[PDB]
Amino acid sequence: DSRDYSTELSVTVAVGASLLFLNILAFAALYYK
Amino acid sequence: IEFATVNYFTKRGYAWDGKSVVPEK
Amino acid sequence: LSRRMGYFTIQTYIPCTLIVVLSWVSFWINKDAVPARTSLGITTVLTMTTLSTIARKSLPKVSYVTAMDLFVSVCFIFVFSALVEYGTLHYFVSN
Amino acid sequence: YHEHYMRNSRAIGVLWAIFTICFAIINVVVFIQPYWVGDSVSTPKPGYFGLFHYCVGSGLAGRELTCRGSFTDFSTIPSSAFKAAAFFVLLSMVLILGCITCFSLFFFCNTATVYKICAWMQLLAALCLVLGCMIFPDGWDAETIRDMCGAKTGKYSLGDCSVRWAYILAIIGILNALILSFLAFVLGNRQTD
Ligand SMILES: CCCCCCCC/C=C\CCCCCCCC(=O)O[C@H](COC(=O)CCCCCCCCCCCCCCC)COP(=O)(O)OC[C@@H](O)CO
Ligand SMILES: CC(C)CCC[C@@H](C)[C@H]1CC[C@H]2[C@@H]3CC=C4C[C@@H](O)CC[C@]4(C)[C@H]3CC[C@]12C
Ligand SMILES: CCCCCCCCCCCCCCCC(=O)O
Ligand SMILES: CCCCCCCCCCCCCCCC(=O)O
Ligand SMILES: CCCCCCCCCC
Ligand SMILES: [Cl-]
Repeated sequence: DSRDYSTELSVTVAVGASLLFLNILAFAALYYK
Repeated sequence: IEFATVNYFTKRGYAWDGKSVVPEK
Repeated sequence: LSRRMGYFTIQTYIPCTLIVVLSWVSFWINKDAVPARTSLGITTVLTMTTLSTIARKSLPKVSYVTAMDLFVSVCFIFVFSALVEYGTLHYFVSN
Repeated sequence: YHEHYMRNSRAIGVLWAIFTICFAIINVVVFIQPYWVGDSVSTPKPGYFGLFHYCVGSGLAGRELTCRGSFTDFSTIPSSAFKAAAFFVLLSMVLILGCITCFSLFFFCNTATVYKICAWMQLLAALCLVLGCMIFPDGWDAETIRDMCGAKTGKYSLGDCSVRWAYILAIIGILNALILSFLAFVLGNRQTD
């Protein structure tokens, strides 16, 4: 087994950034009067 | 659970008194 | 070896869940039916206490919680909370 | 304009609930899955460990990952720091599940009150998650963690091992929790219009 963790961390950071960016879109819809 | 459902729809807290006639609907 | 769960599903989990549902039934009983709701809550607690005795029959006297013990304990907390909830409701509605 | 504002507020509330459920899923997954730290090529033994659980290899050119640890039995947890971190993460999970339960209160209670209740409870869950993530490294000086990772490890000293997906997902959960708390606060203060 290749004992490296980059693709795993890559997908984890990707989904995390996706959820975070969705929440920033929620802020964008919110603060916009 | 059936008794719970029955009790949910019971309006009056007093039972029939015997003497009084019930006007059937 | 892996344990089978027909025994524990039929005799422990389903009864505990149903006793918890019967504890919930007290909320739908009309307020001011104090004997009915009090009897329902306390006798559900008694039934849960009776059910919690057979959980440890198979096991030795291990000094840690198991999954079954956790489930039974949470169900006991739920029925206890229901009874205490009705007690608080009755006290604050009477005065 | 009023109907547009109402539709936007309703949609943002629904999406906030969806993201709250997603963060609860994240919190449960990081609490359960034992992939907070992981071995490396320089690690003498292979294995990993979470908040409380830990698997280690025997070291005979095979996996044979003996797994020990359980939050339900605090004796098996390697260190007091691990116990405290696991307790804090559990408390955060309980808080977010409590808000998911309190979603039902939108039927009866005023929307501002429920929004602010989950705002505060998500804030507390975020602080508990921060405390857990800050306290968890303190236990790296435990004898078994040192044995697995190596002698270079210590308090706030990763050494040879590497952080795996669960720890970074927990950090993402902290950020998402703080964000959801702020979003709930602003939603509660905005629905009055
Ligand atoms: C696997 C995970 C499973 C987790 C699921 C757990 C389930 C959790 C329990 C219940 C959820 C449903 C609750 C629905 C409640 C929504 C009810 C609602 O819409 O209320 C209205 C406000 O709308 C509003 O802007 C409030 C909007 C925010 C609502 C937030 C909850 C949405 C949940 C929708 C589910 C999405 C799908 C998720 C599935 C994965 C006004 O009300 P109302 O004038 O009459 O009086 C209120 C007072 O102010 C005066 O009496
Ligand atoms: C009352 C509502 C709002 C919240 C309920 C919180 C529940 C879901 C929490 C409280 C205690 C938790 C348990 C605590 C310990 C363990 C042992 C671990 O090895 C697996 C998860 C497990 C079994 C947890 C599952 C989730 C749990 C049962
Ligand atoms: C925990 C579950 C307990 C079950 C309690 C059963 C009582 C159900 C009462 C609701 C009946 C349906 C009411 C319909 C509304 C109406 O009055 O028109
Ligand atoms: C120790 C717990 C016993 C169970 C108590 C159940 C019902 C408690 C009701 C609320 C008590 C607190 C109200 C105090 C009011 C006062 O000052 O007299
Ligand atoms: C796919 C893994 C699902 C983990 C459970 C999620 C629990 C959500 C609690 C509302
Ligand atoms: Cl466990």
